[PDB]
Amino acid sequence: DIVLTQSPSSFSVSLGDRVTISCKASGYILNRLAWYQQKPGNAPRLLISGATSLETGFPSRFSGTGSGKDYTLSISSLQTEDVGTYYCQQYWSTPWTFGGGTKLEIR
Amino acid sequence: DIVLTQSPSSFSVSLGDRVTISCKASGYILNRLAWYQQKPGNAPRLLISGATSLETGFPSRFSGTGSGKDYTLSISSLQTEDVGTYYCQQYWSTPWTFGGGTKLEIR
Amino acid sequence: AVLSFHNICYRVKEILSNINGIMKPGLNAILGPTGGGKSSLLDVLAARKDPSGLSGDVLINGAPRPANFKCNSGYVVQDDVVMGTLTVRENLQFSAALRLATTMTNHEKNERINRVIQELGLDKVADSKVGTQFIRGVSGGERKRTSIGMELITDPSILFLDEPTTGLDSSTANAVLLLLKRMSKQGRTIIFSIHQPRYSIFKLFDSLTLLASGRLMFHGPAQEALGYFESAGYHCEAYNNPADFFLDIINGDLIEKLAEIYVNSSFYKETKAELHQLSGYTTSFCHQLRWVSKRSFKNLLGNPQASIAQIIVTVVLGLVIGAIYFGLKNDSTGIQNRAGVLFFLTTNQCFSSVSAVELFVVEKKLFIHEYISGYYRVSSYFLGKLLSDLLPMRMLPSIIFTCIVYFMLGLKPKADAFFVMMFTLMMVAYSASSMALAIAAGQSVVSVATLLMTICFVFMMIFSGLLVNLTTIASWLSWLQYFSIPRYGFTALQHNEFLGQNFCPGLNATGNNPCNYATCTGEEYLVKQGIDLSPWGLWKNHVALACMIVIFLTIAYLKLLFLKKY
Amino acid sequence: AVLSFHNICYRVKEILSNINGIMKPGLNAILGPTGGGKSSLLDVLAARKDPSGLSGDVLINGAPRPANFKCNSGYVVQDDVVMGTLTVRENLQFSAALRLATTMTNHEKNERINRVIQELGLDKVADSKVGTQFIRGVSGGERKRTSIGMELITDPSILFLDEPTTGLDSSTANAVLLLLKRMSKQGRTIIFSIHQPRYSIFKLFDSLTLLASGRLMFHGPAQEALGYFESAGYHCEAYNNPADFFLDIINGDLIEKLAEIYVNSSFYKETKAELHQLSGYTTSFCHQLRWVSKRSFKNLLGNPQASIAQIIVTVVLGLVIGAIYFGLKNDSTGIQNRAGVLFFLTTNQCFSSVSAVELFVVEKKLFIHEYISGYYRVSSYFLGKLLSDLLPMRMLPSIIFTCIVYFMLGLKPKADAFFVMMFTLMMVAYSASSMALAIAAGQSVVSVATLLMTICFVFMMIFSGLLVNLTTIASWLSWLQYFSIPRYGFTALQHNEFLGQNFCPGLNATGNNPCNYATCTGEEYLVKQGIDLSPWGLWKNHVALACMIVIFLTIAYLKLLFLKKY
Amino acid sequence: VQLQESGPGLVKPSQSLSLTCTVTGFSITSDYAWNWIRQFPGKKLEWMGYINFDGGTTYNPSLRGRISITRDTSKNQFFLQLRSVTPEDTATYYCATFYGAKGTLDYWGQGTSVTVSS
Amino acid sequence: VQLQESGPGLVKPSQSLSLTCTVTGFSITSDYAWNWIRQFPGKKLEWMGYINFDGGTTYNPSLRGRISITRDTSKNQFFLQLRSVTPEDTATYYCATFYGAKGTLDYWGQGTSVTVSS
Ligand SMILES: COc1ccc2c3c([nH]c2c1)[C@H](CC(C)C)N1C(=O)[C@H](CCC(=O)OC(C)(C)C)NC(=O)[C@@H]1C3
Ligand SMILES: COc1ccc2c3c([nH]c2c1)[C@H](CC(C)C)N1C(=O)[C@H](CCC(=O)OC(C)(C)C)NC(=O)[C@@H]1C3
Ligand SMILES: *[C@@H]1O[C@H](CO)[C@@H](O[C@@H]2O[C@H](CO)[C@@H](O)[C@H](O)[C@H]2NC(C)=O)[C@H](O)[C@H]1NC(C)=O
Ligand SMILES: *[C@@H]1O[C@H](CO)[C@@H](O[C@@H]2O[C@H](CO)[C@@H](O)[C@H](O)[C@H]2NC(C)=O)[C@H](O)[C@H]1NC(C)=O
Ligand SMILES: CC(C)CCC[C@@H](C)[C@H]1CC[C@H]2[C@@H]3CC=C4C[C@@H](O)CC[C@]4(C)[C@H]3CC[C@]12C
Ligand SMILES: CC(C)CCC[C@@H](C)[C@H]1CC[C@H]2[C@@H]3CC=C4C[C@@H](O)CC[C@]4(C)[C@H]3CC[C@]12C
Ligand SMILES: CC(C)CCC[C@@H](C)[C@H]1CC[C@H]2[C@@H]3CC=C4C[C@@H](O)CC[C@]4(C)[C@H]3CC[C@]12C
Ligand SMILES: CC(C)CCC[C@@H](C)[C@H]1CC[C@H]2[C@@H]3CC=C4C[C@@H](O)CC[C@]4(C)[C@H]3CC[C@]12C
Ligand SMILES: CC(C)CCC[C@@H](C)[C@H]1CC[C@H]2[C@@H]3CC=C4C[C@@H](O)CC[C@]4(C)[C@H]3CC[C@]12C
Ligand SMILES: CC(C)CCC[C@@H](C)[C@H]1CC[C@H]2[C@@H]3CC=C4C[C@@H](O)CC[C@]4(C)[C@H]3CC[C@]12C
Ligand SMILES: CC(C)CCC[C@@H](C)[C@H]1CC[C@H]2[C@@H]3CC=C4C[C@@H](O)CC[C@]4(C)[C@H]3CC[C@]12C
Ligand SMILES: CC(C)CCC[C@@H](C)[C@H]1CC[C@H]2[C@@H]3CC=C4C[C@@H](O)CC[C@]4(C)[C@H]3CC[C@]12C
Ligand SMILES: CC(C)CCC[C@@H](C)[C@H]1CC[C@H]2[C@@H]3CC=C4C[C@@H](O)CC[C@]4(C)[C@H]3CC[C@]12C
Ligand SMILES: CC(C)CCC[C@@H](C)[C@H]1CC[C@H]2[C@@H]3CC=C4C[C@@H](O)CC[C@]4(C)[C@H]3CC[C@]12C
Repeated sequence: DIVLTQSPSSFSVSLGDRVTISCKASGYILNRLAWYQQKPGNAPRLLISGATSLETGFPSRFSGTGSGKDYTLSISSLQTEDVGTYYCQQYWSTPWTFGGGTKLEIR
Repeated sequence: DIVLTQSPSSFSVSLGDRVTISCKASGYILNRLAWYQQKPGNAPRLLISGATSLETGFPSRFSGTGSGKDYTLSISSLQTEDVGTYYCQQYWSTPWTFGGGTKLEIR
Repeated sequence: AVLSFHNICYRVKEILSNINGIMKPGLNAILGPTGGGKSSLLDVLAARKDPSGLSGDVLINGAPRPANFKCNSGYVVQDDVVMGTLTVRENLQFSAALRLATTMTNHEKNERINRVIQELGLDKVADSKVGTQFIRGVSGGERKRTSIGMELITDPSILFLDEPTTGLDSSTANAVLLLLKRMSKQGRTIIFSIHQPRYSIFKLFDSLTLLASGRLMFHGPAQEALGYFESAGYHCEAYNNPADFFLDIINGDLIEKLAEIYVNSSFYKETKAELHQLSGYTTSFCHQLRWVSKRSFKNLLGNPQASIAQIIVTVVLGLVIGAIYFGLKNDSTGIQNRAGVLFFLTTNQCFSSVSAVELFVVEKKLFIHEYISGYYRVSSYFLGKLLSDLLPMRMLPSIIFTCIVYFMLGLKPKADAFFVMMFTLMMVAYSASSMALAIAAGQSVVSVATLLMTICFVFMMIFSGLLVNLTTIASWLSWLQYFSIPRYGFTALQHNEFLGQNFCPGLNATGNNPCNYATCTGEEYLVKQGIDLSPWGLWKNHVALACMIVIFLTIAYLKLLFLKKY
Repeated sequence: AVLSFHNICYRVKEILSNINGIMKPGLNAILGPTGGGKSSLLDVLAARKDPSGLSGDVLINGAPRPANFKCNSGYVVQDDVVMGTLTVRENLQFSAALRLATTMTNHEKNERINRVIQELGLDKVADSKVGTQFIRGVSGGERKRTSIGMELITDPSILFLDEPTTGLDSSTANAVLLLLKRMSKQGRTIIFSIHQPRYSIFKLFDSLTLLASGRLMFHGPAQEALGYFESAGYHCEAYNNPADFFLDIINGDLIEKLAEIYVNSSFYKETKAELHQLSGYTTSFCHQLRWVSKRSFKNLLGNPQASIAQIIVTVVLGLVIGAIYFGLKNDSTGIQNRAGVLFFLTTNQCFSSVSAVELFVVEKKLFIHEYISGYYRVSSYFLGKLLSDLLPMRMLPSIIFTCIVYFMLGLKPKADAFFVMMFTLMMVAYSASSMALAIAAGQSVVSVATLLMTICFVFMMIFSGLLVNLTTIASWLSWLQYFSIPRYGFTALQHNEFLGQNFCPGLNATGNNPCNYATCTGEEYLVKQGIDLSPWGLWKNHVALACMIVIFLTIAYLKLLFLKKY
Repeated sequence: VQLQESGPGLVKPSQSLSLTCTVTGFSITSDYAWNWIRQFPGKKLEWMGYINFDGGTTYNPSLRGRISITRDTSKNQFFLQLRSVTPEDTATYYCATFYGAKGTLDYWGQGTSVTVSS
Repeated sequence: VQLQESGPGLVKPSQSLSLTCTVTGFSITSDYAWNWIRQFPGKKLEWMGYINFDGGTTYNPSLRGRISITRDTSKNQFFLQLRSVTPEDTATYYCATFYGAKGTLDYWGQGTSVTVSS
C-alpha cells in the first residue's frame, strides 16, 4: 500500500511562533492529501483537503503546500487552541492510510 | 451535431399562473442541460444548470426536470419579472448548441 | 467394351495434334514422356476435360459417349483420395450409398462390398484404418486397392487409371498390375497411363499407345513395338528395357519425323480403316446430406487432436482470463478492465475462427472428383459439411468461455445477460467463420487466405471502439465501421454489461453529475462511445451479424458452384 | 586415391552388419534398395556420421582418415544447396573465398573458377541467376553442375555424390554421368549412390557395391555382377535391366541367405586378402564475417519481393493510422486515442517481428553442410546473418512509422520525444526478433515456431497495461508482467507522450483537483496505470529490453553451437 | 450528517464484536459512503472499510475475512461485525462519512471504546 | 469575471472583422476558457469557439477556416478575427466565460453589434 511518514513525532513551540509539519509518502499522491486536527477526548476534525484548500470554520493561519511525495502544513502565529495532534491522510488508493501523528507542545 | 428543439416558440399566460417549457434533443444528453433567461437589451443570464440545479440569485419558483432527450422547465406562480426569452443549451458535445428560444407573454 | 477415338485434336495452343486408335477388353497402356499427351489423352477418353477444345470423335460400341458415361465409368486418381480416418469398409459403404441406386437394399449393398473386398484381397484389413498423420494405417500398396474398390463398387465396364504405380515400390507395383490383369481377364477394359515401367510390367500389356509432344509415335499391340522400332531404323541392345528404349529414342539416345513415319506406317492404316468401318440426380437431397454429414462427423471424431486441442486451449485461456480479471471492482478501474476483457474475448473469437480456412481447402480434390462422378450436388455437400464441422466446433468454445469466466469475473448476475453474452459470442464466431469460408472457398493454398483474413481482422479491430473513439473519425471514413464484426459484438457486450453500473464510490452520479468530466455511470461511458441505450441498440448488432453470415455463406456457395471442375 | 573400408559395423539397433571393400580411381557406385545401407555407407566413408557408432577401419593409401579429411574431400548433396538468387559465378566465388587459402591472390582464385567453369561447361550461363521462386533461372541439369563446381573449387582427390541423378530427367542424368566419367578419367576417385539406374548408366560404372538391409550382397567390378548372379543360381532374361534384375532378386522376383552366399564367394576372399595386405580455422574471423554478410545482403536485394512488401505494408498502415487518428484533441477522448494508437504500434511491431523465424530455418541444411566442410565458424555466420538481414530490415519500419504518423497525429512536438519514440520502437522490434530467433533456431519447421510466438505475444499483450490495470492483479500473478516486451515499450511511449498534457478544457487540474474522479492530467493517468514519473521510470524500460536482446541472442547462439551437425 | 455509535463496551476473545451506527439528518441510501475507523491506544488510526449508498462494500485487506459491514435502511443504520476478536484489536471505534466528490472524511461520530479482555 | 467587448461597429463585406474582449477581476491564463458567441436578428444563438487558459483553441465546424481566436496576456485580452465576412453574419457578439467543472457559461459581456453593409 502507501505508507505516510511524519518525521517530527513531537514538537515544542511557543505562542506567536511559526511551526511546520511534514508528511512524506512512499508513492505519488497528486495532492490527494488531507490534514486532520484532533484534540484529547474528541474525534478528528478535517482541517485541510486537497493539500492546499482550507475548510470553512478554521482561521487563515493554516496553509498547505506540497507536490509529489512531500507535503507540508504551516501554522503561522499559532495560538493555544491549535495545540493537539495532527494527522496526514491519503485518499488516492482504496486502502486509505493515515500518518503516525505529530503532537504539539507549549514551552 | 445535436440539435435542440423547443416546441412552444411562443406562449401566453397571466400572473399567478403556472407555465411549462420543453426542450427535446436529437441525442442523449445525460442532464448536461442548461436554461438561460434573456431580457430585451441584455445578455443571457444563467438560470439552471445540470437540468435540476438552480443558480443562486433566482427564486425557488423555477424547477428543472428531465431525462434522456426530454427536459422541461417549470415556472410556478410566475410574476412580471419572469417575462422574457428562455433558451436551452447542451454542453455535452464540443459544438455547443442552443435552442430556438421561447418568448413569454402576458394576457 | 471397345473405346475408339478418331481424329482427336484438343486445344487449350494445342496439346494433341492428331490421334487415332481403339481399345478392346484387356490391358491398354499409354506411355511416353511427361510433356506428351500421356495424361491428357486419358482425361479426354474419360470425359474429364472440357469438350470445348475437343475436335475428334470418341465412340463406344459404335455409339457416342452418353451423358451417363462418367457415372458408369470408373476413374482412379494417381494420388489417394481415400479418407485416411475411416476404415476400408466405411469408404466402400460411403461410395455404395451414393453411387448405387436407392431401390437396392442395404443387404445387397453389403454383399456387393463383400464381393469387392474378396476380389481385391482386403479381407484382413477390411476393418483397419487407412491411415493419416496421427493415425497409423495400412501400407501404400493397399490404399490403392481400396481406391480401386471405391470405383469397382458400381461394377463398370471401363476403368481408367492415372499412374497407378507412381509412388509405389517395385514389389508393390508388380502385385498391383498383376491384380489389374486378373481383373481385365474377367472382361473389363482397363486403360492406364504408366511412367517408365519395368519389363516385368511391360510383359503384361495387351495394347500400347506411345505419345510424345502431342504426337502419336506408335499405336498397336505392346508386344510388336520392339519389332516396329527395330524395322524403323533402330536397334536395341540386350539387357535394355524396351520401355526405356522408346523414351531413349524420343529424347535422342524430330517430333514431326516420327509422327510422319507412323502416319506412313501400316498400323496407322489399320487404325484408320477400323475407325472408318464403324463410323463410316441418382439419389435424394436428404440422403446425400445425411451421408456427407455422417462421414464428416466420423472424420471429426477420428481426428481428436485438432478438435480436442481447441477445447483445451479454450479452457486454459478462460481460466487464465478469470484469474487475471478476478473480482471486477466498481471503482475507477472497473471500466478499463471490463472493456478490455470484452474486447479480448471478441477479438479472440474472430482470430480463432481462422481455422475454418481449412474446411473446404483440404478436401478440394476429393470434392471435385466426387462431384464429377455424380455422388452428390454442391448444395448437399456444402450444407452437410457446415452442419457437421463448423456448427458444433464453433458453438462449444463460446459456451465454455462464458460458463467459466462469467462468474469468476463477477459480471452482471442475471440469467438473460448470461445468455445474451453466450449468444453474442456464438454469432461473432459464426460470422467470422463464414467470412473465412467465403474468402478461402475454391482456393487450394492456406497461406494467402490466412494472411488476408489476418489483415482484414486487424483493420476490423482498429474500428471496434476501444483503440479509437468512433465519434471522432472523419465523415469520409467513419462509414468503414459498418464493416466490422468485432464492433457489433463488442457493442452488444458493452450494452449488456455497463447499463446499470456505478463506478464512483461515495457519489450518486445517477441522480446528477456534480462534475462534468467524471464518467461515473455506465450510461455515460456508453454514450461517450457512441452506443445507443435503447434495447434496439443491442439487438440491432445481432441482426447485422446474421445478414453478414447469410451473405458470406452465399458467396462461398457461388464460389463452389462456379468453380472449374475440369 | 584408394579408399579401403574393413569390417565396418555402424550402430545407432544396427544399420550395417559387416562390410568390406576398396575403391580405386574411377567410377564406384553403391546400389541397393532404399532401406539398405546405400546412403549410410556413403556418409560413413565421407566422415559425415558420428564416429561413436562406427566399429571398423577406413583407410586411405594405408593411412587412416585424418581430421583434415572433410576439408580435402568434396561432398555433393542430393538436393540443391546453391543460392538460387546469386549467379553461377558468385556461388563459386563465395566457395573459393572460404575454402581456399588466403595466401593466394584474387587473380589466382578467378583463374581457378574460370578453369572449373570451362571444365564443367557453364561458360554461357556463368553470369545467369541459378533461380528461385520469383526469379527465373537455369535448368535443373546445370544447377547440379554448379553444385559440383562448388566442391571442385578446392580440387579434391575424392568426390562423394548422394543420388546425383534423382530428380533429374533421363537425358539430363545421362549427360551428368558422362561428365562424371570424364572427370574420373583425369585421376579422381568418384563414389556415388544411385537409385535404380538405366543400362546406359550402368554401362559406365567401374566398380559396384550392392547393399541390402545392411548386408553386402556383392562387391566387385560392375561388369561381373551379371555373371556372378547367373552362376549363383539365377537367370536374367533379355531386355531386362541388370540393375532392375538385382533389386528384383532382393525383393523376391533370405537376407542372411545372400549375405552368407557372398561371404562364401570369391570376391569376399579377394577383398579380405587385399584389406589384410595393407593394414596387416583456414581463414580469419573478419574475412568469414565479411563474406557471409555480402552473400546475405546480395540475397536480400535479389529477393526484392519479401522485403519491399514489408516496407509497402508499413507505409500503407502508417498512412491509414494517420488518417484515422488525425488531429488528436486535448479533450475527453484524447487519452483513449493516444493510448490506443501507442498500443497498436507496439503490438504491431511485436507481431510483425514474427518473420524472423524464417532467418535460420530456411537455410539450415546449407549452414550444416558449410560448417561441416570447414567454411566458417558458428560465430561469424551468426553475426553476419544478423548484421545483414535483421538489423536493416528491422530498423527501417520504425523510422518510417514514426516519420509518417508523428506529425499527422499531432503528438508532443519536441525533437527528443520524436527520437525517443523512434528508438523505443526500434528496441521493441529487435527484442521480439531476438525472441523469435531463440525460439526458432535449430528447428526446421516454421509452423510450430510461429504458433508458439503468437501465443507468447498474446499473453504479453494481455500484460501490457491497457486491457487490464497492472495494479489490480493479485500478488501471486503480477510478477508475470516483467516478462512482457510490449509492456516496456508501451510504458516508455506513454511516459514520453502524456507528461505535460491537459485533457479537461476550462479546468486547471495541474494546480488542484476540484473533483477527485476526473483524470484531467497525464500525470494522473500515468500514476493510475502504475507508471513512474521520474526519468528513470522511462529509461528503465529500455535497459530491460536490451538485456532481453542479449539473453535471447545468446540462447540462439547456444542452440546453433550445440545443434547436431551429423 | 449526524452519526451515533452504540454497542457492547466489553467482549470476550475470539467470539465477536458488533457495533451499530445510527444516522440522523440524512438517508444512507442516497449519496454518501459510510466508513468504520478505529484508533488504537498509542494513537494510530486505521481504516477498516465502508459500505456505499448502493449496498456495495469494501474492506481493508489487513482484515482478511474477519469484518463484515451491513445496513438496515428501514431505520437508517449500518452495522460493523468483527469476528474472531483478539486482545490486540482493543481500540476506539468511530463511524464516519465519505462524500467522494471531495474525497475526505467530513463527518465523524463521537466514538465508542471497546475492551477485549477475559 | 468582468468582461468588456470593443471593436468596429461597421464592416465592408469580405474584408475582416476584429473584436477585442478585455477581462478584469481575473487572469485569462489561470483557470477558465473564453468563448465567443453571436446572436442573429431573429434571435438565434450560435457558439463560435473558445480559447483555453493554456493557449489551446477550439472552433465551430460551421465556420470553416474563417475564424481565429488569439490572446495577449500582457494586458489580459483575447481577440476574435472573422475573415471573409458576408452580410449574413451581421449580429450581436458577446464574449463569455466557461468554467468546465460546472459546464455552463457563467459570465457574459455587454455585447457589441456588428453591421455588415456597403
Ligand atoms: C487480441 O489480439 C489477438 C491477435 C491474434 C490472436 C490469435 C489468437 N488470439 C488472438 C488475439 C488465437 C490463439 C490464442 C488462444 C493464444 N489463435 C488461434 O486460436 C488459432 C488456432 C489455435 C490452435 O490450434 O493452437 C493449438 C495449440 C494447436 C490448439 N491460430 C491463430 O493464428 C490465432 C492467433
Ligand atoms: C493489435 O493486434 C494485432 C494482432 C495481429 C496482428 C498481425 C499484424 N499486426 C497485428 C496486430 C501484422 C499485419 C498488419 C501489418 C496488417 N502481421 C505481420 O506483419 C506478419 C507478416 C506480414 C506479411 O508478410 O504480409 C505481406 C502482405 C506478405 C507483407 N503476419 C502476421 O500474422 C501478423 C498479424
Ligand atoms: C440517487 O438519487 C435519486 C434522486 O436524487 C434517488 O432516486 C429518488 O429516490 C426518491 C426516494 O426514494 C424518490 O422519491 C425519487 O423519485 C427518486 N428519483 C429518481 C430520479 O429515481 C436514488 O435512490 C439515489 N440512488 C440510489 C442508489 O438510491
Ligand atoms: C494553474 O495554476 C497554477 C497555480 O494555481 C499556476 O501556477 C502558478 O502561477 C503563479 C503566477 O504565475 C505563480 O506565482 C505560482 O508560483 C504558480 N504555481 C505553481 C504551482 O506553478 C499555473 O500557471 C496555472 N496554469 C497555467 C497553465 O498557467
Ligand atoms: C451442444 C453442441 C456441441 C451440439 C451440436 C450438435 C451436433 C453434435 C449435431 C448437429 C447435427 C448432428 C448431425 C446431424 C445428422 C447426422 C446424420 C446421422 O446419420 C449421424 C449423426 C449426424 C452426423 C449428426 C451428429 C451430431 C450433430 C453434428
Ligand atoms: C443453449 C444455447 C445454444 C442457446 C443460445 C441462444 C439463447 C441463449 C438465446 C436465443 C433467444 C434468446 C432470448 C430471446 C428473448 C429473451 C427475452 C428478454 O426479455 C431477455 C433476453 C432473452 C432471454 C434472450 C436471451 C438469449 C436467448 C435465450
Ligand atoms: C473496418 C474495415 C476497414 C474492415 C475491412 C472491410 C473490407 C476491407 C473487407 C470486409 C469483408 C471482406 C470481403 C469478405 C469476402 C469477400 C469475398 C471474396 O470472394 C473476395 C474478397 C471479399 C470481397 C472480401 C474483401 C475485403 C472485405 C470487403
Ligand atoms: C460483403 C459484405 C460487406 C456485404 C455488405 C454487408 C454489410 C456491409 C451490411 C450487411 C447487413 C448490413 C446491416 C443490416 C442492418 C443494419 C441495421 C440499421 O439500423 C443500421 C445498418 C445495419 C447495421 C447494416 C449495416 C451494413 C451491413 C452490416
Ligand atoms: C439463420 C442465420 C444464422 C443464417 C442461416 C444461413 C443458412 C441457413 C443459409 C445461408 C446460405 C443458404 C444457402 C444459399 C443457397 C442455396 C442454394 C439452393 O439451391 C439450396 C439452398 C442453399 C444451399 C441455401 C441453404 C440455406 C443457407 C445455407
Ligand atoms: C538506415 C539503415 C537501413 C542502415 C542499415 C545499415 C545497412 C545498410 C548496413 C549495415 C552493415 C552493412 C554491411 C556491412 C558489411 C558488408 C560487407 C561488404 O563487403 C559489402 C557490404 C556489406 C554487406 C554491408 C552492406 C550494408 C549494411 C547491411
Ligand atoms: C537515427 C537513428 C538510428 C537514431 C536512433 C537512436 C537515437 C535517436 C537515440 C540514441 C541516444 C538517444 C538520446 C540520448 C540522450 C538524449 C538527451 C536527453 O536530454 C533527451 C533524449 C536524448 C536526445 C535521446 C534521444 C534518442 C537518441 C538520440
Ligand atoms: C506475460 C507472460 C505470461 C508472457 C509469457 C512469458 C513466458 C511464458 C515466455 C517469455 C519468453 C519465452 C521463452 C523465450 C525463449 C525460450 C528459449 C527456447 O529455447 C525455449 C522456449 C523459451 C524458454 C521461451 C519459453 C516461454 C517464455 C519464457
Ligand atoms: C528468458 C528470459 C525471460 C530471461 C529473463 C529475462 C527477464 C525476465 C529479465 C532480464 C532483464 C530483467 C530486467 C533488468 C533490469 C530491470 C530494472 C529494475 O529496476 C526492475 C527489474 C528490471 C525491469 C528487470 C526485469 C526482469 C528482466 C526483464
Ligand atoms: C548492445 C545491445 C543492443 C545487445 C548487443 C548484443 C550483441 C552485440 C551480442 C548478443 C550475444 C553476443 C554473442 C554471444 C556469444 C558469442 C560467442 C563468442 O565466442 C564470440 C562472440 C559472440 C558471437 C557474441 C557477440 C556479441 C553478441 C551477438
